[PDB]
Amino acid sequence: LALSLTADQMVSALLDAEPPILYSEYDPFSEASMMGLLTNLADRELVHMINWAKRVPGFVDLTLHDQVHLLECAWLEILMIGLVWRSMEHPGKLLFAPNLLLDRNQGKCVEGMVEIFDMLLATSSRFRMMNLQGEEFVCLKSIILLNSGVYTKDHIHRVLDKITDTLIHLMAKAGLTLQQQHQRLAQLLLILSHIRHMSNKGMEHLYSMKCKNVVPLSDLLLEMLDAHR
Amino acid sequence: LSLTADQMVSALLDAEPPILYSEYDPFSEASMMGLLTNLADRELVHMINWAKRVPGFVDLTLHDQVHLLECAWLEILMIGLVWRSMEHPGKLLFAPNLLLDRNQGKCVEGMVEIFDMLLATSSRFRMMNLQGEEFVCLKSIILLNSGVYLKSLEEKDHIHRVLDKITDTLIHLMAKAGLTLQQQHQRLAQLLLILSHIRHMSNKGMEHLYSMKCKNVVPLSDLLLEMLDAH
Amino acid sequence: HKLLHKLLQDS
Amino acid sequence: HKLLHKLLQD
Ligand SMILES: C[C@]12CC[C@@H]3c4ccc(O)cc4CC[C@H]3[C@@H]1CC[C@@H]2O
Ligand SMILES: C[C@]12CC[C@@H]3c4ccc(O)cc4CC[C@H]3[C@@H]1CC[C@@H]2O
Repeated sequence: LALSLTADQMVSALLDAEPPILYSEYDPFSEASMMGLLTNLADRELVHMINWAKRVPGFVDLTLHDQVHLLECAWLEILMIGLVWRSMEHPGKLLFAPNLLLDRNQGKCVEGMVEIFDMLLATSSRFRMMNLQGEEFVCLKSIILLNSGVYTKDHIHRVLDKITDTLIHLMAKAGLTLQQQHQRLAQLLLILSHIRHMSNKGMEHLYSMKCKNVVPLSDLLLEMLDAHR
Repeated sequence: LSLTADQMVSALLDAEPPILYSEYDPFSEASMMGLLTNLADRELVHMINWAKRVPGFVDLTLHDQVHLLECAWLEILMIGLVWRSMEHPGKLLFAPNLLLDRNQGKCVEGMVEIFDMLLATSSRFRMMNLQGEEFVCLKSIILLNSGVYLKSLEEKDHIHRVLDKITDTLIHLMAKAGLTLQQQHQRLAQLLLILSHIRHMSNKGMEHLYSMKCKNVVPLSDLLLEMLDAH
Repeated sequence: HKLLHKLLQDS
Repeated sequence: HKLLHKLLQD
């Protein structure tokens, strides 16, 4: 399906595959209670992410083991790019959930966390200045799903070409010049390098939390974490 | 900035660091890491030189320049390696006298997975048929991009401006090669998405290297140590 | 196979 | 500063 869709039809399919914004179990902070809240939430979103991924055109065509490999590789990038998108209207703050809007000061409650907070806030700031659109956001999110572990295949790259066609088409439709289109595409795609960075840091931190026995992790969360070894 | 697309490629081509050598002399973990880190230390000195010649870079403050380099150093080393390795499938050309396949990665704990990744990236280059012109653009994009995320604003702008110029340059190269507009924007993306994987490989090597320092497997230069320490 | 594998195929 | 700062400056 993915390869023969018009760019408008690809946008729509991605838009109606979107998982909902969930809520936190919220309600003082401690390092244990904050990691608890964030991992409870992460685990619940992961179940929706599994269902969202199964509604991404092109993802549905892959083998089960390729699907798994890619979800494992990209799961935290994906949580992170959602978090950032959510946090656009809330500068200086991170909207993990509508009832869990955290600032920099609150990130300090957990050891090693504030550095990742700052990166996420910078990413969210970058999207705000670029005036990122939702249609661009869902394109980006699906690029991550298909791209991040694609080197860890021809079909995957063709679907990626399709999503590139789709981003451009949106930019063109919004009145941008050819030069502005390819520049903005580059800008968007270069941010994924930073999102990959933020993921590998987040992955190390979570692993440090498990090792220090800060928080108990569900099996799902422990499997995703374990795929990064 | 006031250079043509062709002058941009010229400038970057003329600033390329040399391909360095290792020693000519059944690897231990110590011997290979000694050789690999000695080479990286020697490549870094040249890399600092090369960065000053990436258009728009020296117009940044020293603090920023330092930051970007600390951020990117391993990524730059890696893409360079991957580019040297392109015509040598199954192998990594660290130096013309140090061609290592994946098995030899097993000589150091945790290394062969990094080898596999690097080998996967060189394949991708070979499938795409990456051109030298394209490569030096990507290397320069890595330098400016990796560490960028009130006057601070004015500096960021400048970097994004230079980045925009390299994107135009990449597109110009594809346009000249005769690629349709669709193929141009597809290739640009394929090129840029690889940068994500290089970030990943870099983060892994950084951690691998820090472990090696911790083990005292190998002596590291003050420079290589401070770049490691920067992360 | 992991818990993930089922979750993904049945979901 | 750092070693890198001087190498870049010089
Ligand atoms: C993985 C962490 C817990 C879960 C966090 C989360 C939880 C939910 C979510 O939507 C996004 C993120 C991004 C940051 C993640 C954190 C970074 C470090 C921490 O261990
Ligand atoms: C940094 C490491 C040693 C130096 C290696 C190197 C050394 C020189 C070079 O041009 C590229 C690379 C890439 C991989 C690097 C290695 C990855 C892990 C190892 O710690």
